[PDB]
Amino acid sequence: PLGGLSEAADSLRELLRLPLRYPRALTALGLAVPRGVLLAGPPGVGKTQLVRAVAREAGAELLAVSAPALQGSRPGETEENVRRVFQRARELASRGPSLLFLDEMDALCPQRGSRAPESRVVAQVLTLLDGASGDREVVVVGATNRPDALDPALRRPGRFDREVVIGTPTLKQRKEILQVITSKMPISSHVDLGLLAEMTVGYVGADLTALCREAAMHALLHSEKNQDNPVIDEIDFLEAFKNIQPSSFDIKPVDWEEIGGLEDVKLKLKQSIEWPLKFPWEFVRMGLTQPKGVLLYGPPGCAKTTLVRALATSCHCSFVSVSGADLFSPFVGDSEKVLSQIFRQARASTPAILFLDEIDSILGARSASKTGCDVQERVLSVLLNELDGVGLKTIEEVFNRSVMIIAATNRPDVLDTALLRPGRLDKIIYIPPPDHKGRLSILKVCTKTMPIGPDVSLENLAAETCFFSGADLRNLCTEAALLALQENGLDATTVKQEHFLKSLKTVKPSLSCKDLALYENLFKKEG
Amino acid sequence: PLLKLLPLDARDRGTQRCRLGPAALHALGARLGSAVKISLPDGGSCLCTAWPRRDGADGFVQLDPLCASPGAAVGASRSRRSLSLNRLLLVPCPPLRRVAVWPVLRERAGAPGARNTAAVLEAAQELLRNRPISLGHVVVAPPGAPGLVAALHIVGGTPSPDPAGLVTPRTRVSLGGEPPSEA
Repeated sequence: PLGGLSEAADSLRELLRLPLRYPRALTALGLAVPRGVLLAGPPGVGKTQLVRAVAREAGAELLAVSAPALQGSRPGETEENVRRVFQRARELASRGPSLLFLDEMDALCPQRGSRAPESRVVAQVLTLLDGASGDREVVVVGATNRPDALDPALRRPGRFDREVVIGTPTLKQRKEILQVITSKMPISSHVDLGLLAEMTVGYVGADLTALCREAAMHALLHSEKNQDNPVIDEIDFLEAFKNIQPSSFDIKPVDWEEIGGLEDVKLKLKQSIEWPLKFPWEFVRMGLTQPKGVLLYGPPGCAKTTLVRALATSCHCSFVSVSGADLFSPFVGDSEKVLSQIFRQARASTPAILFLDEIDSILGARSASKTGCDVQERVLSVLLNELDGVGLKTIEEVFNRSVMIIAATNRPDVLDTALLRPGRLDKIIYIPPPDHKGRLSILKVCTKTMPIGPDVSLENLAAETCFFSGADLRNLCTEAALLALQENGLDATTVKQEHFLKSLKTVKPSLSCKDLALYENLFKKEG
Repeated sequence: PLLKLLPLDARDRGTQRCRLGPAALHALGARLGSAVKISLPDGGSCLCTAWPRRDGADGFVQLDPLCASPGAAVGASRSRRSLSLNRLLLVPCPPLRRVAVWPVLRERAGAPGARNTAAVLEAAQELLRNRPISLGHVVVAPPGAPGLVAALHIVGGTPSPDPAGLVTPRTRVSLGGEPPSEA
């Protein structure tokens, strides 16, 4: 059946019933819609089975011809085979409910800059589709892995523009697909499928299929007598985990109780970000402003991402974050398209919240290396271009869904001033390291589940934890709990007061109290 | 008894007939060119024309599945399985006044539409000459056959051709055109 894919399945079934379910309206209003889609993603148990499922969801000829199964040796037989299959498609358009499909067109579609015959292939397939423009009830589903793997001159407007990626393997989808797979093969009755699922980050569905496959393989090769009713034990699944690697590739929920200190910044973020969403009509009856961009900064090491996620939690709004590791792929020209796609999903779930983490990593030095920083400034340009795209309308019923972008970092100069300019971002808030009281509160809240006892008094550590960080205190109490455990051994529930001090004199913090002043002064001069 | 099932050399492979040794021919006593309903051991009966073995041999049965059972065609080749004589039957053949068919067409890819029915009707009337067919059966066309037709799924039979029936040169062939029970 369908495994962890029904979301994109439903979305695409909508986008395709739109032309298919009502053909007697376009020319009725001169409204030729897009005709041709691109399913990009790791194929196998998903994409093609999905297109099957959806053509069924409507009723359509599953003409599932794998495109690389029609290659020709001499120029002329190839394009005529294309004529053949597209003629099948057209005489199908003479029929009722239907759909044309193919897969792995990438082999049949290199990119531009290549030799001559690719020109012939692409021009003649463009011919066939531009002829089918007049057909009745058929379209083309180019099924490939990565959209870039295709010819650009075929993704034009009025051409293969509706481009959708297969799903990304989320945990819920992981469990769904494991269940779907095992629905036809006997696995033991003691499987926490979600366990292996979370063990399989990056592993797409088909990878999981393969995992279970080789698992059962060594199950058979390991079971001896009852080789007919395999109780495929999860130990062999671990065995499989070993003998496998995944491909290339903040759902974690949080709460405000998990954080304390710097209540001013919390109240601020509550004021100028979430409250527009929770009181939009109130805002506009006030009509004060919608600050579209917000920037945050302090000393690096206060786990600011946690506060960002807490904000993302207290609103229920669709939240998406963007990191340099999520960004720094080995493809040049990919960062721009990535951030574009992210903002595209933003405007897709138009009430969205987007967040750029460590923009220093997202955008490095401006001109430190004065010759090899071209694509970074190109990302800068495309970013600036997409930024002022958030300019909405409806000045002084109140429907206006914008995406208030927030970012945060600690290296101010490394950024570009035009971003900070009040044309794009006009709110920059300071995240100073906690005071004595903030350290007290952070200790209390990070300790509220640690092994504690009778001799605890956090105020003394507070007096001694000046010029620390939150992560500093957290690592401190963790290693101290380690000491407490190993001292009295495993079987122990007691507590201490001093091994914390010892860990203190082991772990030395950002004691300077000067670099914070540097960042603060620089930011304050930067806005 | 029990009979082996050799493959089929080219000459026969063209036409419909099925060869057989004079032993079994004496058994069921059919003169020649008769009909023999054959039930494949893989589900789906078949119908063929009788013709004696070339060399008075014994116990072997080469056959060709022209008048097949739907989809069960290829199940006739590529085997070494036996075939018990009881799996064959002599079937009476009436002259079958009028018939009615639903044809596929050959993929003359490049010109479909309105299909000049005189053409397809002539070709079908050709491919059905003097053959015995039994209702509920495909009739493939031989390779490199002329014309356009490539299938004659058999539906309408006037004197109820349930066992089988012989289409004669003076039999109406109504190109009815009702694809039956497509599932």
